[PDB]
Amino acid sequence: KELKNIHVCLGGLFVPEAYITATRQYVAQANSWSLEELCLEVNVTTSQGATLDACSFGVTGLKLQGATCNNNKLSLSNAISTALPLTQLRWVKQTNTEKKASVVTLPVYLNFTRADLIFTVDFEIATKEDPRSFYERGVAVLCT
Amino acid sequence: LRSACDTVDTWLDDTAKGRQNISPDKIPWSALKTLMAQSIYGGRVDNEFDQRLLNTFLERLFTTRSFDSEFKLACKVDGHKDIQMPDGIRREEFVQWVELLPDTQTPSWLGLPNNAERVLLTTQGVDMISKMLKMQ
Repeated sequence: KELKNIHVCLGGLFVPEAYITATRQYVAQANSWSLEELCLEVNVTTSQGATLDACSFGVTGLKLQGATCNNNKLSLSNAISTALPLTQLRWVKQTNTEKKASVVTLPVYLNFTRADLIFTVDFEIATKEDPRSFYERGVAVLCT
Repeated sequence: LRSACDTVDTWLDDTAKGRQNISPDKIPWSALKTLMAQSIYGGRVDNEFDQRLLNTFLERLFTTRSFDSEFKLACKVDGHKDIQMPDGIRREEFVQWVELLPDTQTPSWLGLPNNAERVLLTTQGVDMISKMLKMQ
Protein backbone atom coordinates (compact mmCIF):
# COMPACT_ATOMS: atom_id res chain seq x y z
CA LYS A 1 0.00 0.00 0.00
CA GLU A 2 2.99 2.33 0.42
CA LEU A 3 3.70 2.00 -3.32
CA LYS A 4 0.91 4.51 -4.02
CA ASN A 5 2.14 7.29 -1.72
CA ILE A 6 5.79 7.31 -2.87
CA HIS A 7 6.86 9.88 -5.45
CA VAL A 8 8.40 8.36 -8.57
CA CYS A 9 11.07 9.65 -10.95
CA LEU A 10 9.77 8.38 -14.29
CA GLY A 11 13.23 8.72 -15.83
CA GLY A 12 14.71 6.33 -13.29
CA LEU A 13 12.15 3.60 -13.95
CA PHE A 14 13.21 0.94 -16.43
CA VAL A 15 9.76 0.85 -18.07
CA PRO A 16 8.09 4.23 -17.41
CA GLU A 17 5.20 3.43 -19.76
CA ALA A 18 4.18 0.43 -17.64
CA TYR A 19 3.98 2.63 -14.53
CA ILE A 20 1.49 4.90 -16.32
CA THR A 21 -0.64 1.86 -17.20
CA ALA A 22 -0.37 0.47 -13.66
CA THR A 23 -1.65 3.71 -12.12
CA ARG A 24 -4.50 3.73 -14.64
CA GLN A 25 -5.25 0.10 -13.76
CA TYR A 26 -5.05 0.88 -10.03
CA VAL A 27 -7.72 3.59 -10.08
CA ALA A 28 -10.14 1.71 -12.35
CA GLN A 29 -9.90 -1.29 -10.01
CA ALA A 30 -11.08 0.61 -6.92
CA ASN A 31 -13.93 2.31 -8.81
CA SER A 32 -14.83 -0.83 -10.83
CA TRP A 33 -14.25 1.02 -14.11
CA SER A 34 -12.53 0.21 -17.39
CA LEU A 35 -9.13 1.58 -18.37
CA GLU A 36 -10.66 3.26 -21.42
CA GLU A 37 -13.10 5.06 -19.10
CA LEU A 38 -10.26 6.93 -17.32
CA CYS A 39 -8.71 10.10 -18.72
CA LEU A 40 -5.46 11.43 -17.26
CA GLU A 41 -5.63 14.83 -15.57
CA VAL A 42 -2.29 16.48 -14.82
CA ASN A 43 -1.57 18.87 -11.95
CA VAL A 44 1.83 20.50 -11.43
CA THR A 45 2.78 21.70 -7.95
CA THR A 46 5.03 24.59 -7.00
CA SER A 47 6.89 22.37 -4.52
CA GLN A 48 7.15 18.65 -3.89
CA GLY A 49 5.52 16.92 -0.93
CA ALA A 50 1.87 17.89 -1.36
CA THR A 51 -1.43 16.30 -0.42
CA LEU A 52 -1.80 13.07 -2.42
CA ASP A 53 -5.39 12.20 -3.28
CA ALA A 54 -6.51 8.57 -3.51
CA CYS A 55 -6.75 8.79 -7.32
CA SER A 56 -3.54 10.82 -7.72
CA PHE A 57 0.13 9.92 -8.13
CA GLY A 58 3.26 12.02 -7.67
CA VAL A 59 5.90 12.06 -10.40
CA THR A 60 9.27 13.82 -10.23
CA GLY A 61 11.85 14.68 -12.87
CA LEU A 62 9.52 15.76 -15.69
CA LYS A 63 11.15 18.47 -17.81
CA LEU A 64 9.06 20.90 -19.84
CA GLN A 65 10.67 21.75 -23.20
CA GLY A 66 9.95 25.12 -24.79
CA ALA A 67 7.38 26.32 -22.25
CA THR A 68 6.88 27.24 -18.60
CA CYS A 69 4.18 25.91 -16.27
CA ASN A 70 2.55 28.39 -13.88
CA ASN A 71 -0.61 27.45 -11.95
CA ASN A 72 -1.30 24.61 -14.42
CA LYS A 73 -1.30 27.13 -17.28
CA LEU A 74 1.41 26.74 -19.91
CA SER A 75 2.94 29.76 -21.63
CA LEU A 76 5.49 29.71 -24.43
CA SER A 77 9.08 30.18 -23.29
CA ASN A 78 12.38 30.92 -25.00
CA ALA A 79 14.23 28.64 -22.57
CA ILE A 80 15.21 25.08 -23.44
CA SER A 81 14.08 23.00 -20.46
CA THR A 82 11.94 24.03 -17.49
CA ALA A 83 11.91 21.69 -14.50
CA LEU A 84 8.51 20.62 -13.20
CA PRO A 85 8.85 20.24 -9.40
CA LEU A 86 6.13 17.65 -8.79
CA THR A 87 3.51 16.51 -11.29
CA GLN A 88 0.35 14.88 -9.93
CA LEU A 89 -1.05 12.28 -12.33
CA ARG A 90 -4.74 11.98 -11.43
CA TRP A 91 -7.08 9.43 -13.02
CA VAL A 92 -10.73 10.49 -13.20
CA LYS A 93 -13.88 9.15 -14.82
CA GLN A 94 -13.94 10.25 -18.44
CA THR A 95 -16.71 12.70 -19.36
CA ASN A 96 -15.99 12.92 -23.15
CA THR A 97 -16.65 16.68 -23.31
CA GLU A 98 -14.03 17.17 -26.06
CA LYS A 99 -11.32 19.83 -25.70
CA LYS A 100 -11.73 23.35 -24.30
CA ALA A 101 -10.26 25.45 -27.19
CA SER A 102 -7.34 26.31 -24.86
CA VAL A 103 -5.95 22.80 -24.23
CA VAL A 104 -2.81 21.33 -25.80
CA THR A 105 -1.91 17.65 -25.67
CA LEU A 106 1.82 17.41 -25.02
CA PRO A 107 3.83 14.27 -25.79
CA VAL A 108 5.94 12.99 -22.91
CA TYR A 109 9.13 11.42 -24.24
CA LEU A 110 11.66 9.43 -22.25
CA ASN A 111 14.73 11.52 -23.10
CA PHE A 112 15.90 14.35 -25.36
CA THR A 113 16.07 12.11 -28.45
CA ARG A 114 12.24 11.90 -28.42
CA ALA A 115 12.49 8.40 -29.89
CA ASP A 116 10.18 6.80 -27.29
CA LEU A 117 6.75 8.09 -26.30
CA ILE A 118 5.72 7.30 -22.72
CA PHE A 119 2.30 8.93 -22.40
CA THR A 120 0.38 12.13 -23.13
CA VAL A 121 -0.55 15.05 -20.89
CA ASP A 122 -3.21 17.72 -21.33
CA PHE A 123 -2.51 21.29 -20.25
CA GLU A 124 -4.53 24.51 -20.53
CA ILE A 125 -2.70 27.35 -22.39
CA ALA A 126 -2.91 30.98 -21.14
CA THR A 127 -3.43 34.46 -22.70
CA LYS A 128 -4.02 34.37 -26.48
CA GLU A 129 -1.29 31.71 -27.04
CA ASP A 130 -2.35 29.78 -30.21
CA PRO A 131 -2.31 25.99 -29.43
CA ARG A 132 -0.95 25.54 -32.96
CA SER A 133 2.16 27.51 -31.97
CA PHE A 134 2.80 24.91 -29.26
CA TYR A 135 2.66 22.24 -31.96
CA GLU A 136 5.03 24.11 -34.29
CA ARG A 137 7.62 24.93 -31.62
CA GLY A 138 7.89 21.27 -30.60
CA VAL A 139 6.70 21.76 -27.03
CA ALA A 140 7.04 18.46 -25.18
CA VAL A 141 7.84 16.91 -21.80
CA LEU A 142 10.90 14.78 -21.06
CA CYS A 143 11.02 12.10 -18.38
CA THR A 144 14.76 12.66 -17.81
CA LEU B 1 7.25 17.27 -54.08
CA ARG B 2 6.61 15.78 -57.53
CA SER B 3 3.67 13.74 -56.24
CA ALA B 4 2.24 16.87 -54.61
CA CYS B 5 2.64 18.75 -57.90
CA ASP B 6 0.78 16.01 -59.79
CA THR B 7 -1.98 16.02 -57.16
CA VAL B 8 -2.32 19.80 -57.42
CA ASP B 9 -2.56 19.59 -61.21
CA THR B 10 -4.94 16.61 -61.17
CA TRP B 11 -7.51 18.19 -58.85
CA LEU B 12 -7.17 21.75 -60.14
CA ASP B 13 -7.82 20.51 -63.68
CA ASP B 14 -10.76 18.47 -62.38
CA THR B 15 -12.42 21.52 -60.80
CA ALA B 16 -11.33 24.26 -63.23
CA LYS B 17 -12.59 22.45 -66.33
CA GLY B 18 -10.49 24.28 -68.90
CA ARG B 19 -11.12 27.73 -67.43
CA GLN B 20 -8.95 30.83 -67.15
CA ASN B 21 -9.63 32.01 -63.58
CA ILE B 22 -10.96 29.63 -60.93
CA SER B 23 -12.46 31.19 -57.82
CA PRO B 24 -10.15 30.68 -54.80
CA ASP B 25 -13.00 29.27 -52.70
CA LYS B 26 -13.73 26.74 -55.46
CA ILE B 27 -10.17 25.38 -55.29
CA PRO B 28 -10.36 21.84 -53.84
CA TRP B 29 -8.56 22.66 -50.59
CA SER B 30 -10.02 19.60 -48.86
CA ALA B 31 -8.73 17.29 -51.60
CA LEU B 32 -5.24 18.82 -51.60
CA LYS B 33 -4.84 18.93 -47.81
CA THR B 34 -6.13 15.41 -47.14
CA LEU B 35 -4.02 13.80 -49.86
CA MET B 36 -0.94 15.56 -48.51
CA ALA B 37 -2.00 14.79 -44.93
CA GLN B 38 -2.43 11.06 -45.59
CA SER B 39 -0.44 10.10 -48.71
CA ILE B 40 2.04 12.78 -49.85
CA TYR B 41 4.42 13.71 -46.99
CA GLY B 42 1.97 11.81 -44.79
CA GLY B 43 2.92 8.25 -45.64
CA ARG B 44 6.35 8.69 -44.07
CA VAL B 45 4.99 9.80 -40.69
CA ASP B 46 4.77 7.10 -38.01
CA ASN B 47 4.17 9.51 -35.10
CA GLU B 48 0.86 11.12 -34.18
CA PHE B 49 2.48 14.34 -32.95
CA ASP B 50 4.49 14.64 -36.16
CA GLN B 51 1.23 13.94 -38.00
CA ARG B 52 -0.49 16.73 -36.07
CA LEU B 53 2.37 19.08 -36.96
CA LEU B 54 2.00 18.14 -40.63
CA ASN B 55 -1.75 18.78 -40.40
CA THR B 56 -1.18 22.16 -38.73
CA PHE B 57 0.98 23.49 -41.57
CA LEU B 58 -1.34 22.15 -44.27
CA GLU B 59 -4.39 23.67 -42.58
CA ARG B 60 -2.68 27.06 -42.27
CA LEU B 61 -1.21 27.26 -45.79
CA PHE B 62 -3.89 25.71 -48.04
CA THR B 63 -7.11 27.71 -47.63
CA THR B 64 -8.94 30.49 -49.43
CA ARG B 65 -7.16 32.96 -47.13
CA SER B 66 -3.90 32.23 -48.98
CA PHE B 67 -5.28 34.28 -51.89
CA ASP B 68 -6.01 37.30 -49.69
CA SER B 69 -3.80 40.38 -49.93
CA GLU B 70 -2.66 40.27 -46.29
CA PHE B 71 -1.97 36.53 -45.98
CA LYS B 72 0.89 35.81 -43.58
CA LEU B 73 3.24 32.91 -44.33
CA ALA B 74 5.07 33.38 -41.02
CA CYS B 75 4.29 35.57 -38.02
CA LYS B 76 6.82 37.53 -35.91
CA VAL B 77 10.07 35.97 -37.09
CA ASP B 78 12.25 38.59 -35.38
CA GLY B 79 9.61 39.70 -32.86
CA HIS B 80 8.38 42.62 -34.98
CA LYS B 81 8.71 41.87 -38.71
CA ASP B 82 7.09 38.91 -40.46
CA ILE B 83 6.86 37.29 -43.88
CA GLN B 84 3.99 38.41 -46.11
CA MET B 85 2.39 36.43 -48.90
CA PRO B 86 3.37 37.88 -52.30
CA ASP B 87 0.47 39.36 -54.27
CA GLY B 88 1.47 37.66 -57.50
CA ILE B 89 -0.69 36.09 -60.19
CA ARG B 90 2.18 34.85 -62.41
CA ARG B 91 5.12 32.54 -61.79
CA GLU B 92 7.80 35.17 -62.41
CA GLU B 93 6.34 37.37 -59.66
CA PHE B 94 6.70 34.57 -57.11
CA VAL B 95 10.27 33.81 -58.23
CA GLN B 96 11.11 37.50 -57.83
CA TRP B 97 9.67 37.41 -54.30
CA VAL B 98 11.81 34.38 -53.41
CA GLU B 99 14.96 36.08 -54.74
CA LEU B 100 14.19 39.17 -52.63
CA LEU B 101 14.05 37.21 -49.37
CA PRO B 102 16.74 38.39 -46.92
CA ASP B 103 19.72 36.27 -45.94
CA THR B 104 18.60 36.52 -42.29
CA GLN B 105 16.72 33.23 -42.00
CA THR B 106 16.02 32.08 -38.45
CA PRO B 107 14.21 28.96 -37.20
CA SER B 108 11.25 31.27 -36.48
CA TRP B 109 10.69 31.18 -40.25
CA LEU B 110 9.77 27.53 -39.69
CA GLY B 111 7.59 28.18 -36.63
CA LEU B 112 10.40 27.02 -34.31
CA PRO B 113 11.88 29.08 -31.47
CA ASN B 114 14.90 31.14 -32.45
CA ASN B 115 17.06 29.33 -29.86
CA ALA B 116 16.70 26.06 -31.81
CA GLU B 117 19.77 26.93 -33.88
CA ARG B 118 21.93 28.16 -30.97
CA VAL B 119 23.50 24.81 -30.09
CA LEU B 120 23.65 23.71 -33.74
CA LEU B 121 25.42 26.93 -34.76
CA THR B 122 27.80 26.78 -31.78
CA THR B 123 28.91 23.24 -32.63
CA GLN B 124 29.56 24.14 -36.28
CA GLY B 125 31.61 27.18 -35.28
CA VAL B 126 33.78 24.96 -33.10
CA ASP B 127 33.77 22.43 -35.95
CA MET B 128 35.08 25.11 -38.32
CA ILE B 129 37.90 25.91 -35.89
CA SER B 130 38.85 22.24 -35.60
CA LYS B 131 38.84 21.80 -39.38
CA MET B 132 40.90 24.95 -39.95
CA LEU B 133 43.39 23.91 -37.27
CA LYS B 134 43.73 20.40 -38.70
CA MET B 135 44.64 21.72 -42.16
CA GLN B 136 47.30 24.01 -40.66
